[PDB]
Amino acid sequence: LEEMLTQAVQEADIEQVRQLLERGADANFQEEEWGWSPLHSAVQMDSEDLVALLLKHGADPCLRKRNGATPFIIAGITGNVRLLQLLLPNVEDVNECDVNGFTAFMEAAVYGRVEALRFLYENGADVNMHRKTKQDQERIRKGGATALMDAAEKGHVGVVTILLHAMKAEVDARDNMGRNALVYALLNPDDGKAKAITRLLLDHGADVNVRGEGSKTPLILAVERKNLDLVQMLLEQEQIEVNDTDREGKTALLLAVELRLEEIAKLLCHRGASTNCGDLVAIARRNYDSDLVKFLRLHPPAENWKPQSSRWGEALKHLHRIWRPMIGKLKIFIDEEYKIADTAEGGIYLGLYEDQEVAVKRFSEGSTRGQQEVSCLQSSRANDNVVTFYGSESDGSCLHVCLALCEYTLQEHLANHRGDAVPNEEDESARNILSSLFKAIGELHRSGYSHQDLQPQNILIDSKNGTFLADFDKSIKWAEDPQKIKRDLEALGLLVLYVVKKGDISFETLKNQSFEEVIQGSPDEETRDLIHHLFHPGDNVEDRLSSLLAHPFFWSWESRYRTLRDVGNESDIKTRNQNSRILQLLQPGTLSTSFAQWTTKIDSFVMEEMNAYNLYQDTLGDLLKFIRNLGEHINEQKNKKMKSIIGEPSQYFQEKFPDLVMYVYTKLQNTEYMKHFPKT
Amino acid sequence: SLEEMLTQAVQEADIEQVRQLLERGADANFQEEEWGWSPLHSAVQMDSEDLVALLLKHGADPCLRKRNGATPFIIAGITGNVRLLQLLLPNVEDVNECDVNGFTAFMEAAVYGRVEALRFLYENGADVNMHRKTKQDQERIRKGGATALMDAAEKGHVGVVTILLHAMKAEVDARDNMGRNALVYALLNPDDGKAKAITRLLLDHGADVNVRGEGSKTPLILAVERKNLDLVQMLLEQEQIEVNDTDREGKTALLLAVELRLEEIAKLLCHRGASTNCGDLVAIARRNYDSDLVKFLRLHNWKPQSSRWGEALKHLHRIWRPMIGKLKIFIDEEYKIADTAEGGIYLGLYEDQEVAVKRFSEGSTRGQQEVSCLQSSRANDNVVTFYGSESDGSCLHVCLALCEYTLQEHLANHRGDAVPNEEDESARNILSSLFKAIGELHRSGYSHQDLQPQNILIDSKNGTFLADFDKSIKWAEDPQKIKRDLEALGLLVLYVVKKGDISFETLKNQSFEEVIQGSPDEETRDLIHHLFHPGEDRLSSLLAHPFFWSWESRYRTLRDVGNESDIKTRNQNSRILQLLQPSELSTSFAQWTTKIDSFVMEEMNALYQDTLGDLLKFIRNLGEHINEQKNKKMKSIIGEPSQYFQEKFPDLVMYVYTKLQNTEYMKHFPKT
Ligand SMILES: Nc1ncnc2c1ncn2[C@@H]1O[C@H](COP(=O)(O)O[C@@H]2[C@H](O)[C@@H](COP(=O)(O)O[C@@H]3[C@H](O)[C@@H](COP(=O)(O)O)O[C@H]3n3cnc4c(N)ncnc43)O[C@H]2n2cnc3c(N)ncnc32)[C@@H](O)[C@H]1O
Ligand SMILES: Nc1ncnc2c1ncn2[C@@H]1O[C@H](COP(=O)(O)O[C@@H]2[C@H](O)[C@@H](COP(=O)(O)O[C@@H]3[C@H](O)[C@@H](COP(=O)(O)O)O[C@H]3n3cnc4c(N)ncnc43)O[C@H]2n2cnc3c(N)ncnc32)[C@@H](O)[C@H]1O
Ligand SMILES: CCCCOC(=O)c1ccc(O)cc1
Ligand SMILES: CCCCOC(=O)c1ccc(O)cc1
Repeated sequence: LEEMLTQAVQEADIEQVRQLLERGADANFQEEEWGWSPLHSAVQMDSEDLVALLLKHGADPCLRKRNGATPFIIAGITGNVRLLQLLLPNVEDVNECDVNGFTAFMEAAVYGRVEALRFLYENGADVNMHRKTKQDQERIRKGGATALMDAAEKGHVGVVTILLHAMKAEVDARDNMGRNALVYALLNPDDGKAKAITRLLLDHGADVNVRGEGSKTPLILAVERKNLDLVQMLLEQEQIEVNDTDREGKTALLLAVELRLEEIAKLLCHRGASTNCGDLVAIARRNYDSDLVKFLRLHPPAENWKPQSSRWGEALKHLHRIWRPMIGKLKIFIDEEYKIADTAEGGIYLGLYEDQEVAVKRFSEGSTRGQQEVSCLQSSRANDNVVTFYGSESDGSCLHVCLALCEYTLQEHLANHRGDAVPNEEDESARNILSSLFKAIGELHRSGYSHQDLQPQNILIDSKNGTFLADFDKSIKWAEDPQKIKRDLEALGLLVLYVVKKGDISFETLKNQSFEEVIQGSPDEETRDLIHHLFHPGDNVEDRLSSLLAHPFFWSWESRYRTLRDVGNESDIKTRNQNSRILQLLQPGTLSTSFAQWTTKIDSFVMEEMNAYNLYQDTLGDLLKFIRNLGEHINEQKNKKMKSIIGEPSQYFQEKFPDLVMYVYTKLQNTEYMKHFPKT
Repeated sequence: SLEEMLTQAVQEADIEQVRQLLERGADANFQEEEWGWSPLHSAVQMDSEDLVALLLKHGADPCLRKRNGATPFIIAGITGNVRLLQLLLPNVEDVNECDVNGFTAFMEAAVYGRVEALRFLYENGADVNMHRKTKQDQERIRKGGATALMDAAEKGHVGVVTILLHAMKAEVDARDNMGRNALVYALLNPDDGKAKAITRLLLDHGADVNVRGEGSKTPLILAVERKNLDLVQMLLEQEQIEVNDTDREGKTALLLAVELRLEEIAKLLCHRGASTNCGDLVAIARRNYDSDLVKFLRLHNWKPQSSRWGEALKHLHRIWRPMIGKLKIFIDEEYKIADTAEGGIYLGLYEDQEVAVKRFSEGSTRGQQEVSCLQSSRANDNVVTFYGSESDGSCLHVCLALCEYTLQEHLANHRGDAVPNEEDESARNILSSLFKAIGELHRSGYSHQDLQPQNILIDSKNGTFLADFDKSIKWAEDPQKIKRDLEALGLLVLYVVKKGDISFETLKNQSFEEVIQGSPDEETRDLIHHLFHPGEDRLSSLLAHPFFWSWESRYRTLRDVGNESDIKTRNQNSRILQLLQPSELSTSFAQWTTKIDSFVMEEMNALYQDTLGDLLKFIRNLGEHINEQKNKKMKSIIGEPSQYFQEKFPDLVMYVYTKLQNTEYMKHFPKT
């Protein structure tokens, strides 16, 4: 309303800029997003009188914006030379600069403003001055460039010629990296202008063995340019070092052959390039360049690269060996030897991404499934049980998403390890796989995605038994539809049974069972109870996966036995105090379980020495008291024939009483006696 | 050895030696099994009339395929020599035979600009209008499908384009499986002159100019992005071009015309009805310093996930800046998070994701191996996640996961959450994460070389991460420097147990004996001792040290040992009792019976003396009975039993652990 009123200095309606400071407006007010003044914005705009009128009323031409720039320094851009006259007698130093080191003179140069450049020249502008930025852009070797180097790279060949001859400029000045004006010139895409500037620079003495980005020489920048005349112009100078290399060990001539440039290559041999830094007749061969193989005849490397994968090892050693073009950071070969699996689109192949072994999922460049795989992958880099995502690269027609390379599918993994477990033993491996999937899906959901198609083909296991989620091309952002989360939790129900039964029941058999059949298929009570909570997670999913990680399904056998004994040691169970708080949680009001008359179901010998004191009753309390008492003494020397008949006590009590830990868990679940549960 | 010198003789163009070793029996159809090359293949590729004619005479058939499936006939389209093409034509069933990717002889005459071969194949039935038919793993990706014309277009072969459309039936507006016609192919040739000519021929034959391609670009949008005034003019001469069509990003031809600072392209796109409201365009000429374009336009929500850096990133998303590859960054103190030796650390947006950006000089040795180490750590869950690098030619930007706090800040922010002699569970969680992270780094072949609380990061969910790998080394080259990491870790163990109260530089200035005396407990001293005196993947095994045992777990282990039969029956020749009896210095629990509260000991004797065996039996017995009502005034004087026995006998857990460490009685340690 107030100072925003002289938005009118932008409308260039000067009667509204005249009048509305007539009522009072701070011509030096600076909007502080970027610090522009009316007097700044007038010179960028180039107006005789919008400038003169603000000058007319005390607006100072040296106030700086965020960039650090003056109305003088930006007046070097517009190139208007008595806009510079109207504010020349108001400038302390004609070589004032902005925060990045730019003087009025240096910016007449980058914008080709020739009349501006000579007016500032004979009023004391330093043509040779290097740019002085802040120290955080100096400890990375920026700054130090001259006016000459930006007249160079921007192609102002008119502005360049005047600097070397009329203005004394320093041709072989370097910037803080070491580049001279020369390398700036050969980064200009304009072929004509790049040719003219470099001939002007060279004949005044630019060092032609400087280096630039990539450690390339000027000659290597000419070759990668595919430009015949710069290669010959540069070699016309007889101190050129032909066999110099970039950071990657390639000489100019090696690239000359690689990129199928016959005559470019022919002159660098004719001028002393090395015929021995690589296999150069092999490269011209595979480039179908008959005339260049022909001439290269008339005038090896041992190999370490270890793949980390064992299954894919020998296929990836081979792909390291063969020559392939790069698709970005990615080396790939569509061939059946490197094929991992078939997709609806493109399949998945092996790969080398920045020399790391990867799996490559190939999508068509437009495909919706691809864009949906990538976004979800991008929200999951913090999810430790999602396959690591290295990055995408597209060849303009086909998108390659590159992922951490794994060894086996969950289904393959369960097959290869079906025989490692004694029939009569604890399945720790099932708990590990399934707990990783709970976390993986839990984190996926907190990140706002639902997978929508989990099944053992999408679950990956790597060289060290980690399990990973993969294949997110059917995923959805679930915020717009929060009840769709429930399909991930039914699939998890199916997978809990899939893994507990060790792969014996195919996943597709399960996908055709009703919920109630799969529950009956559960082998034990912990498992049936867990699956139930995955099929009925509530209109209240929230984060039901995290709490289930505390289910007794995930308790070891030692932990289960420990909890049963620790409850059994509470004071009121040993004294059989039925009005206690613990006994009223476990057995209030009067059956129907596997441990009613539990005294009946343990063998009569073991029952008799436990009555080395009335006696034990058909109480759940007394059965926990029992477990505690035998727990503390099963190993003592008087009781070796007890120990022999019980077997391992944890297994004994669980298989004789299948529902017991689930019952105790259920009764103590949200009570102080939770403290006896194992740590989660 | 017989067929191997036939091959190098055919590459040596030694035709008298190829004569000799063919009559001596060399299989002229032998194929090397890496790529499927035959002598007759190498003969056509090499362009030699005489090697070819000689092999043909000896049964070498032009139907053998290499790995790609290409025959010497198809390779003869590449060589372009038209008298090798005569000598193998009457030996091929089908002049449009193709390799696995769909390439015919005609089609390779087009990509290699071989006009004389191109018209020889045309007058023997070569199909000019054929699209490329590949295999299903290049087929379900809508790849392929290009014509001879689309290839001659992209390659700028101005001679071959004229003959296909005029002399040879070519179809100007044929599409490939992606939908591109020859037009978009033409406007990818970098040569401005040749791209200009191909475009005028395609246009005059009826090429549809409302194709879209790669990037959802229209031909007009690639004419602007090429910055070719004369190419934009040819396309607009046709009056059904859809000017106000846009690419995948909603950016229009004129929007791009203003952004990339070219006046005359913009002036001619307004005069033909481009939309002056597809963006705010006079602000764009404003920001690009063109006064002549401001003159002419006179005539006409995103949520960050970070909390500390939230409002700074809302601002950086708002403002305009150029991209360095995938990286949006602005160097200003408002976005500075921390300072490095070189370049500092800033916020950034990488493919519109939050990152911290470490800036190095493009040549720097340190920047280079922050990255080398970062790439070997993608599997390491406790190293900061690494997104990728981007260079602007002067300065390498490595972009990493953004975290909330340094360890030192995190210990400050939670310093008051703690009761004074609380069990410090959080110290165990931080430090075990650090053990896992440094353990994983070492297995990957790197040593950090400068661990310090400023390099340890804490994210929105109390996870800890290692960062700053610019002093790191591959440790093969000097395996004795890993010791620098394990000492830093010893220092960090004390630093975290002291809750941040002792500064890291103070610890770096203490000697080893001062750091040991500064440790508050026996578990902590022993752990630091082993980090300073280790033996190759020791970090994983130390995670089983009682330092990482909770207080209940330590009390549990003592009770479980205390319940062993020979400890309760005091059989001194048993195995357990003989491990527990070394020799050793004096401990706080020799004469442990004296050091208890005198009331408590008397009800426990319903013959305790000062063996370690008996004190574990003591632990075991009081463990199982301390909570019965008969012992309520005993329970009041001990308090919590784990704390009592640890505080009366500070060395007990460590002593038992040492005695049982590599024995069967390991079974009583908590599961780690
Ligand atoms: N009247 C106005 N009112 C209100 N707002 C306005 C007004 N006018 C413009 N705006 C808004 O301000 C925003 C930025 O304002 P600004 O132009 O003053 O500052 C730019 C940038 O912020 C600020 C820092 O930009 P950066 O982060 O990219 O940093 C730049 C680069 O990283 C480094 C290059 O040097 P080196 O390492 O190569 O040696 O220095 C900067 N730089 C490069 N060329 C420069 C140049 N000719 N002149 C000045 N600085 C240059 O400098 C301005 N700028 C950037 N490139 C420029 C270039 N080629 N030519 C002229 N100025 C340039 C604009 O976006 C716009 O929204
Ligand atoms: N005399 C010899 N003796 C022994 N070994 C030899 C000999 N000569 C060369 N070698 C070694 O053979 C190895 C593979 O070279 P090759 O020519 O046999 O097989 C190539 C590649 O492997 C194999 C697959 O390569 P690619 O996966 O990159 O797949 C390429 C592309 O993505 C796909 C479809 O392209 P498009 O339809 O989307 O346009 O086909 C390939 N292709 C592209 N241009 C082609 C063209 N003109 N003609 C035929 N195929 C072309 O096909 C050969 N090839 C590729 N590009 C070629 C091209 N422009 N011109 C000619 N042949 C090409 C070489 O590396 C070399 O080591
Ligand atoms: C059975 C071995 C499969 C290897 O496949 C992969 O590594 C892989 C990675 C990510 C995917 O989305 C699919 C497969
Ligand atoms: C206190 C929060 C710091 C956030 O900094 C980072 O995320 C970061 C990441 C990698 C580094 O090397 C430095 C900082």
